[PDB]
Amino acid sequence: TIQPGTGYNNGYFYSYWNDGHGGVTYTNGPGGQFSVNWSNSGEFVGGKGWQPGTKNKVINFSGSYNPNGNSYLSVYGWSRNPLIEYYIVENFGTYNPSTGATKLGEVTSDGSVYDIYRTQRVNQPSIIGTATFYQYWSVRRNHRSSGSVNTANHFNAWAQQGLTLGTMDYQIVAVQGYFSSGSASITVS
Repeated sequence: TIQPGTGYNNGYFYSYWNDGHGGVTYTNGPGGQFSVNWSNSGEFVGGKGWQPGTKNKVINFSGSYNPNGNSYLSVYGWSRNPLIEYYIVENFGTYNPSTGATKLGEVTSDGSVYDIYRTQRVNQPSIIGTATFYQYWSVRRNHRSSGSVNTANHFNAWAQQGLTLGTMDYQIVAVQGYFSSGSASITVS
């Protein structure tokens, strides 16, 4: 494993964060590759991409994703002003992160319909400190662990629905886990 933090590896921004519980390891490989292995973890997020992201990036990902419990595989990032945490979810484990969330529409992109949702985090950690902020979700109906995400299709559909993004902060393909197990090996470009 590498130490939790952010930086650059083989030309790609990476972020790896965990809550200190144990049970997760993250490694950076050649090019845009990263791996994650976890067993009875706590909370974590790790992956590779860009800092800052853009609003018209076509992100390509490929590999394997084998969750055993609660985990997501997504294009994941933040905006500032307004502060937003966003996800384009290509696959997940035992929990669909949109469960119980208000549906804000649909968008068709890259071979599947996605359902769009907004949720809110109240006094939770963020890139600027503890804050209350919205989360935007596009959840792919047809699950996969390789493909291409035309981010503009999502960001445009979100804007159409009133879900405004500010200036982009980081933008990665990420494996997120919440007290689960699994393995993943993903290459980004």
